[PDB]
Amino acid sequence: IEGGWTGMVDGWYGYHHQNEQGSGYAADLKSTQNAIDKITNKVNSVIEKMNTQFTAVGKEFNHLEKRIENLNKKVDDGFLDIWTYNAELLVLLENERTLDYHDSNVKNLYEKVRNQLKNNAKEIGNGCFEFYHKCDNTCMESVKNGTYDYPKYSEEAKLNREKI
Amino acid sequence: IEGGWTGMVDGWYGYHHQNEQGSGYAADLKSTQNAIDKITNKVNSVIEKMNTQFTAVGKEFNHLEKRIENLNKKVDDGFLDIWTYNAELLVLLENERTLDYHDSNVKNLYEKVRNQLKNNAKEIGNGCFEFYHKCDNTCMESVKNGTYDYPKYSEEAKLNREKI
Amino acid sequence: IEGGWTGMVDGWYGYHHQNEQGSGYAADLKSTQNAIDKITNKVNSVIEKMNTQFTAVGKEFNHLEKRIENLNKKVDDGFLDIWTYNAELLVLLENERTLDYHDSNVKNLYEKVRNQLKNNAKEIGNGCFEFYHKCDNTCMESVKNGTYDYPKYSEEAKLNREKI
Amino acid sequence: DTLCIGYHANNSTDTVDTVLEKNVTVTHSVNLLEDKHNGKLCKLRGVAPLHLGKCNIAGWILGNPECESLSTASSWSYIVETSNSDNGTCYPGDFINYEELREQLSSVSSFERFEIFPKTSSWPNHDSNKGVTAACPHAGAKSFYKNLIWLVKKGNSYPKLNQSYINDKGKEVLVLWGIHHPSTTADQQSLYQNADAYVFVGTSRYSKKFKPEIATRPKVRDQEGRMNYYWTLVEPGDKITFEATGNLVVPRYAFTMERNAGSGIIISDTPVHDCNTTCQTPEGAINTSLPFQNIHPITIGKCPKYVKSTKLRLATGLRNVPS
Amino acid sequence: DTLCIGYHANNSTDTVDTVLEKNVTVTHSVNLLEDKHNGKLCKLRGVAPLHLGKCNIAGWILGNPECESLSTASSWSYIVETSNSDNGTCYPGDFINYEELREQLSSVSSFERFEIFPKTSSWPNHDSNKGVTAACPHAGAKSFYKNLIWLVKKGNSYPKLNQSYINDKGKEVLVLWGIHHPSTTADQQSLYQNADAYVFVGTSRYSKKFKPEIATRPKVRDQEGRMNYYWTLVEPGDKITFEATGNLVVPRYAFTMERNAGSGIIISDTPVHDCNTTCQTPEGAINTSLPFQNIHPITIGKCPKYVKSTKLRLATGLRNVPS
Amino acid sequence: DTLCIGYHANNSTDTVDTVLEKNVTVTHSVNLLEDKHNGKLCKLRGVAPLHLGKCNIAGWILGNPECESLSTASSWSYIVETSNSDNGTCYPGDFINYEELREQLSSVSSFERFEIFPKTSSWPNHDSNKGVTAACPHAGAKSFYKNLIWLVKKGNSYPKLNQSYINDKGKEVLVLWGIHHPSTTADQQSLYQNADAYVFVGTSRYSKKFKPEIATRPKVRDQEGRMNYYWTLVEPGDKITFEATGNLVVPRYAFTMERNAGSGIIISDTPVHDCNTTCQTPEGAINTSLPFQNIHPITIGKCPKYVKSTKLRLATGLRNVPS
Amino acid sequence: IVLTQSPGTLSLSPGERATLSCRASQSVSSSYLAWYQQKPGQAPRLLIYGASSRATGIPDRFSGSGSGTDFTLTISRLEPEDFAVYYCQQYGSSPRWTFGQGTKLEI
Amino acid sequence: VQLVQSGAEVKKPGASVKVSCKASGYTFTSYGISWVRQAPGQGLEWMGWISAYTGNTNYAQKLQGRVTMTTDTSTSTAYMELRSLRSDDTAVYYCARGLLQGVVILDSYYYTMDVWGQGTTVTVS
Ligand SMILES: *[C@@H]1O[C@H](CO)[C@@H](O)[C@H](O)[C@H]1NC(C)=O
Ligand SMILES: *[C@@H]1O[C@H](CO)[C@@H](O)[C@H](O)[C@H]1NC(C)=O
Ligand SMILES: *[C@@H]1O[C@H](CO)[C@@H](O)[C@H](O)[C@H]1NC(C)=O
Ligand SMILES: *[C@@H]1O[C@H](CO)[C@@H](O)[C@H](O)[C@H]1NC(C)=O
Ligand SMILES: *[C@@H]1O[C@H](CO)[C@@H](O)[C@H](O)[C@H]1NC(C)=O
Ligand SMILES: *[C@@H]1O[C@H](CO)[C@@H](O)[C@H](O)[C@H]1NC(C)=O
Ligand SMILES: *[C@@H]1O[C@H](CO)[C@@H](O)[C@H](O)[C@H]1NC(C)=O
Ligand SMILES: *[C@@H]1O[C@H](CO)[C@@H](O)[C@H](O)[C@H]1NC(C)=O
Ligand SMILES: *[C@@H]1O[C@H](CO)[C@@H](O)[C@H](O)[C@H]1NC(C)=O
Ligand SMILES: *[C@@H]1O[C@H](CO)[C@@H](O)[C@H](O)[C@H]1NC(C)=O
Ligand SMILES: *[C@@H]1O[C@H](CO)[C@@H](O)[C@H](O)[C@H]1NC(C)=O
Ligand SMILES: *[C@@H]1O[C@H](CO)[C@@H](O)[C@H](O)[C@H]1NC(C)=O
Ligand SMILES: *[C@@H]1O[C@H](CO)[C@@H](O)[C@H](O)[C@H]1NC(C)=O
Ligand SMILES: *[C@@H]1O[C@H](CO)[C@@H](O)[C@H](O)[C@H]1NC(C)=O
Ligand SMILES: *[C@@H]1O[C@H](CO)[C@@H](O)[C@H](O)[C@H]1NC(C)=O
Ligand SMILES: *[C@@H]1O[C@H](CO)[C@@H](O)[C@H](O)[C@H]1NC(C)=O
Ligand SMILES: *[C@@H]1O[C@H](CO)[C@@H](O)[C@H](O)[C@H]1NC(C)=O
Repeated sequence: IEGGWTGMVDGWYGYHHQNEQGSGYAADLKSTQNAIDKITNKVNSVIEKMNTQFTAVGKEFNHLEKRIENLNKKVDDGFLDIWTYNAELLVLLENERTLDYHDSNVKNLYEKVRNQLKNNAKEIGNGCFEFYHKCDNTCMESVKNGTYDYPKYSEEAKLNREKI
Repeated sequence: IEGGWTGMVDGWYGYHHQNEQGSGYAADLKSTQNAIDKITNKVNSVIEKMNTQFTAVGKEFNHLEKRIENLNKKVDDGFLDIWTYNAELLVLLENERTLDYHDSNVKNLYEKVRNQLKNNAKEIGNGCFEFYHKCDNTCMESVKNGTYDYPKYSEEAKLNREKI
Repeated sequence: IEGGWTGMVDGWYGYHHQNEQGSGYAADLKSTQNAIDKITNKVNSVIEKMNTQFTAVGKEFNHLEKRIENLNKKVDDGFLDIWTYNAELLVLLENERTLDYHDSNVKNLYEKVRNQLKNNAKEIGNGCFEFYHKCDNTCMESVKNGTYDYPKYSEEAKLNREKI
Repeated sequence: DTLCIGYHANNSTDTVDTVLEKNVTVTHSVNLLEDKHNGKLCKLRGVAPLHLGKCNIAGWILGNPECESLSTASSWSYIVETSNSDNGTCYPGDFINYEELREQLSSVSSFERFEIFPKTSSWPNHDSNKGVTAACPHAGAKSFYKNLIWLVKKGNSYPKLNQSYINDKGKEVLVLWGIHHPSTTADQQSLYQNADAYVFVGTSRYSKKFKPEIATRPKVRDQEGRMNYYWTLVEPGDKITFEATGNLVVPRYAFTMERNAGSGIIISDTPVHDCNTTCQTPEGAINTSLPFQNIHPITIGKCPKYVKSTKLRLATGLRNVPS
Repeated sequence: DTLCIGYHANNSTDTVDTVLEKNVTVTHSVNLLEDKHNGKLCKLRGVAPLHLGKCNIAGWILGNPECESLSTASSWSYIVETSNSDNGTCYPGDFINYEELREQLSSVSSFERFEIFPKTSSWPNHDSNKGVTAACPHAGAKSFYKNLIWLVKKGNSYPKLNQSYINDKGKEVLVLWGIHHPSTTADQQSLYQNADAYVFVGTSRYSKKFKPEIATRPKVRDQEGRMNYYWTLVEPGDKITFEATGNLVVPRYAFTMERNAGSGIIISDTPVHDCNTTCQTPEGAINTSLPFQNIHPITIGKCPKYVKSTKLRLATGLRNVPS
Repeated sequence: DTLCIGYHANNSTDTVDTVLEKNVTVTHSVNLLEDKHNGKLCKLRGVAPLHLGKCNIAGWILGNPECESLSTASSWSYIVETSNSDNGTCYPGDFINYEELREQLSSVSSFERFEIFPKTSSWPNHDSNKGVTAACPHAGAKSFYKNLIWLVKKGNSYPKLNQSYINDKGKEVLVLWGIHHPSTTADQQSLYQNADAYVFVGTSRYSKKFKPEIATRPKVRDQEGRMNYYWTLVEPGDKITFEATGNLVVPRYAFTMERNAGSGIIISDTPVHDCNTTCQTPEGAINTSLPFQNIHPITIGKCPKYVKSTKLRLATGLRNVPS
Repeated sequence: IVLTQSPGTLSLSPGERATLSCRASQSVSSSYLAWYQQKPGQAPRLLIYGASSRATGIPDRFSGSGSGTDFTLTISRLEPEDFAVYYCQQYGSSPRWTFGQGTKLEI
Repeated sequence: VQLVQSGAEVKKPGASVKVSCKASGYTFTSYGISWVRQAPGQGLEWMGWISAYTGNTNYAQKLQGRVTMTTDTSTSTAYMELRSLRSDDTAVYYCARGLLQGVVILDSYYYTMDVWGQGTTVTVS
């Protein structure tokens, strides 16, 4: 979480693994799919909620209808100010929302990992975890998918904690 | 914190009692009432803050004022487009905040009971805690009231450490 | 967390320092400055993004242009309602976010300390921490500066935990 | 012993949308959009509207014979016309500044009709018992407007009219009149004396000279001539005068009115019933405090803003997730 | 024996502004503001535009001889007028309700030019070949408008004209006409025998009598006299009557028009090409579904609300931090 | 050895409202709604306003004797009129297109007065020294407008006027004139020769013929006759002519003007002080930078948007809860 | 971000308008621009704080303006002290300032 | 109120130079301190900014790695270390009060350099 990974093929969130069998990056498919669908719905909502009716903006008035021309200009300028102000604030607030949304999603993924590894891994705090027990590709994939069963290893980590 | 409770009709937030001396659902009435007061003020703020004047919309024009009738139509369509777009975004944004607000509050109760129980209960992660110590109804009531006298339970935890 | 401090002289976020060698209220300089700069940009975005043109409002109309005069009133009234309604919600929404934003930073500071100490101090639960080990002012500054190591006095803290 | 923290579930199926996901089910919600109406028209701020089932504003103000049965109220908040109401102008013609009059009459705090120039004493030198058009008969009687009378030559002579009225009331006075435009010179002489006619009408603020436009026109209501209808307001304390040599339709009745507010005109076939509302929509009155409605863009009163959307519902409760 | 959690990054340069900080680099973004156009005008609703090129709306609608190079179309999406559209009304004058006519002409679903009064048989008592002016040249010779003709005395006599057209079509008919105002009395007497003359035009709803205003005026386009141009719509089943004793310019052609008033008037010097868009802007047509555009305040069709902001880029990805 | 995490508390009493809670005390806040004004009027954009005081705009523009003393500025940012504005037209009458003149004069880049038709030599054939009225005397002198002169017959003869102004200046020229409508025919003959007469005024742009409308009218001030006031703009190089035998009130002075970006007219009794401001309000100059104001929405200039809400304040600090 | 001074006041006499202007390479907020005066031999001083206003201990003759990318100083009347080099100060989004080229007025 | 620069000195290429700026008349830690370089001729190009309150710094991108600043708040003096001086770097450096810290900035004034020092006139040859 301390920096972006330029080596990832796809996905907004994922994992890096360092092991004896291999090392590399992989996407978190469930989290990335959920974030992609929610952001796509957010964008589609922003586009879809506007439905302009067929209009003809701009009216021509003669020399002796100057007050009317100024009224039409007043209307166009007022709508211009409302739309510009609202569009600027909508985009700025939405961008603030998106960036906090992404940080919340990655922190929530981090906490889920803490929930599975609460007593099996050393927390570093820089986005990394270090296993006390030896973990092969199967338990690592289980952590990625979820449902890792803590009791299977248990006391071995305690002895490594005892050594540390 | 996963699904809801079908039997809880006395409030939005609460506790699940599972004891040989009794069982059932009970609301946290201070937290629930706080949620009610803030949501009611929220809806009243949305409703009451719109300025309403005694006005008249819609005007009749003759066959030589089509340009002006079209100007009035443009004004009505502009206001209609602004109000629909702003109302749709206000409803969607506020509903996202309402649901996130409620999830924040239920997490807040989870965190608060964690801080009261400390090391006297095992977290499950599905919204449930399994007590190691035997807690009588009144003992539970003390947990929900935020007055859990931790030092008098640790003496039993000393025996429970021989089971873990 | 649970309330503010009237003892701070310069700053928004900070720490209470109680040590045998001295006592005071030392502000969190980096976090306060980052939060203030972000709030400054927030307020300046709200104020500066208003697009103002050199205009004039208010028009004189003839007895036989009452239909147009009320249209001008209608336009002004419509803009008034929009400007009132959005402004109220903008202020209310910004204030809500501002307060949550500030609360997040203080919670972040709590977490900043918590993750740094790595079980080298007793968490009180009232927003305060009581150190298990003896911590000098240099140690205190290391915590304030964000460069404090749990190993440096780790064994002593464990002994003080056993003394419980 | 297990203690769980969680939230309640409900059998409610209320569905709301959010920014990130759609069709979110909640246990409690409130609406901002009102999609219901009474289906009835009623009094606004305690004063009943003026309802003209067959007559339009032109008919009622001019006094079209089909308007005799309409009740006259001392005040209205708005005027209601039906979609089949077209029994307006009798003699073919066009009101000048018609829409301005229609909007100005939309709200009156005190409205009274009075006889401004008594039919039996104001014009002893003219025949006030003729001026029959045969275009808008009442039970076959061929009757003319009730509020205006159309003067014709007494018999081979048309003495010059010179009339005046002083507005001795404290409220504005609405005075109506018309100018007749015969289709031919022979008809000008048959109906009025002196083919070269002048009409002048004026007040302290308003002053206008009129002439006839004598020409053959397309037939409307089986008559090839035309009438123009004019109106003016007389401020309290002023004077209104009429001067004419012919072709002037003089008022008999005039209206005293105190204007006090803006309001509009509702075109609707909805029946009128006694109810207490704050906003009147052509579809029917509404009974709500909600910020939005999707009933009609055209409303009168302190109405919710019109939104082109199916639903605006805010969640107030929790996401509904079954056990 | 370790794992790390983090977010993806790429070689993105998209800059996104936020409430708290500006110029944030993101891995993905969506641009909600269209700032591109194709530089050309195009079809709207699938119907070709009417492109005047060099002609004014007045010039085309009156049949200005310089505009003969343009063919009409049965349907219009909008009218394109250029910055060089100087060839408007030939004879010095003032076109009354010209802007309203321009609004009525903005789009028509079915438009055809009908010969309302054929020259051969419509004016057997008047000379329909004279009336050409130096102020409306064509091929180096004096000419006149093709849709209107200017009648003059045929035999040192100007018999009273009485003509009418019955609208036997199912669509409204737009009828144009005008009135000549000679420079001095001698010019009217030479041009028209009656000297004291009137022009009357009317329909069921429209009735107006005009009179020449003879006066010496500033010289415009080598002539002192002026023409006034008028127009009216005839609803199906109605008729138009032209009754005049002189100084009347009468139509030869009139148009049948099924109006669609939704569209406006566009000013642009760019050519029209073949494509299908939903909104046309003077700089060019756009093809977008995005909420905002910053191209021009004046657009015709279903387009994004013009915004003065440089960019409204909405983030979809996370913050890009190489590390 | 204790550390505790918390935040600053202060003595501030600023109370800020939010969505979830009302009346929240905050340590620091920023006001968005400006509710103060200088209480005096000042020079918008640093350019002095034209202050008419008691005199209306018609009076000053026509040279009303009561407000002859008003100075003329070469430029105006806006026009200040008092609530007790009077002495506008000084002879009973009504300006046509009055509001259009008022709107066009609201902001002028260059404004200079010149004598268009010098009184001494422009009309040797008419008596220019009897064009006076008792309706608007100057110190009881029975005088008339300073910018217009009223010509009457001389020696029981009224030769036809054939006057013109070439307009060889580079800026638009505002020319004003009027038409007199005597109370009766006897006054027309006593004051003017030729009871049947016309007045024609025109340019290339404008061409209009007027005829006297003679009738007895309600008395206003001490006279029954009325005057109508007209104005035109004369384009550079566009000759304006006045051809008349009737009741033409010829101009004496005319104004050379170039219009600035449009502004408005403010009606206020607030005294004028010499200072500069970003924005002018009827209650006084406002020079704030905040996005909103609650001062009367008839502002002139670029200004904060008007809202009805009593207070708009954003939080910047933390909720102030001492402990 | 850069600015171009494009000076048009290289040589002029006292008593006449110095129509000096500055162009920004990008549109900026008016609150982030300032104009400085430096007399050779003396330290520089601030003249204008923002395109729209002046609030310092300086004669009323110095009054600037500007918007977007186009900003002007337009000092209404010159004097002997007045002829000195002029600078544009532009604040960015980061706590960083950039300057234009400036120009000297020849007496 | 005033900013006082240290005395001028002449250095040879490859050395490092310490430049001091003493501030007085106002609360030192409310305002940041900036440095601006002025070579003979040309014009002002910005050298750097240091937040006196927080210790945050910002330097020109093309000069990154050779300019470091510190502030001593007990003596109320700011220090600049200029590494690897070259002969083209002869210039008069000015000290100025910059963006203030600790409160919300609504006015445009505080984004400017109001008080300037005399200049250290450092010569490199
Ligand atoms: C809850 O605790 C408070 C003190 O914090 C006490 O006054 C109150 O009586 C307690 N309530 C219950 C039900 O235990
Ligand atoms: C303050 O924090 C920085 C962070 O890089 C560190 O380098 C510095 O030594 C710290 N100062 C202390 C502990 O005095
Ligand atoms: C929910 O159950 C209650 C019975 O407690 C019933 O009255 C109510 O109508 C039910 N609502 C729905 C939507 O099923
Ligand atoms: C939401 O539910 C309705 C039925 O109540 C259905 O018609 C609609 O398609 C659903 N939309 C989505 C996005 O699931
Ligand atoms: C409410 O109804 C009563 C019925 O007697 C009526 O007198 C009153 O004026 C009404 N008020 C409003 C505001 O409609
Ligand atoms: C009223 O309108 C109907 C509509 O068909 C018409 O037949 C009838 O003659 C009209 N009567 C009057 C009096 O206008
Ligand atoms: C509106 O609702 C109120 C109840 O709040 C009721 O008393 C009133 O009669 C209703 N009026 C109408 C017109 O429905
Ligand atoms: C960004 O990196 C990808 C890697 O495949 C490359 O294809 C793309 O061209 C790069 N973009 C630019 C602008 O160089
Ligand atoms: C954003 O910052 C980067 C950093 O180098 C810069 O290259 C880019 O031009 C900046 N963009 C804007 C719009 O300030
Ligand atoms: C789209 O444009 C083509 C011309 O390229 C045209 O033939 C087609 O009819 C257009 N589509 C519609 C729906 O008109
Ligand atoms: C058409 O415009 C040109 C513009 O130079 C003009 O010379 C020409 O006379 C115009 N044609 C007519 C018929 O007025
Ligand atoms: C409009 O944009 C869509 C987006 O994919 C594209 O497929 C379509 O061809 C475009 N049409 C035109 C006429 O540019
Ligand atoms: C708060 O205390 C400070 C102490 O300097 C004082 O200046 C300020 O006016 C006080 N504010 C209030 C609201 O009492
Ligand atoms: C807020 O406090 C003020 C007193 O300072 C009081 O008059 C006002 O009514 C309060 N408003 C609310 C909503 O509590
Ligand atoms: C202009 O603003 C200043 C505050 O910066 C204020 O002191 C002054 O009185 C204002 N002038 C006017 C005319 O409002
Ligand atoms: C600002 O007001 C003063 C008042 O003395 C005046 O001298 C100065 O010229 C005004 N500013 C401008 C730009 O005119
Ligand atoms: C100006 O108006 C006042 C108001 O009654 C009047 O007394 C005075 O005679 C008028 N003077 C002129 C010249 O109109």
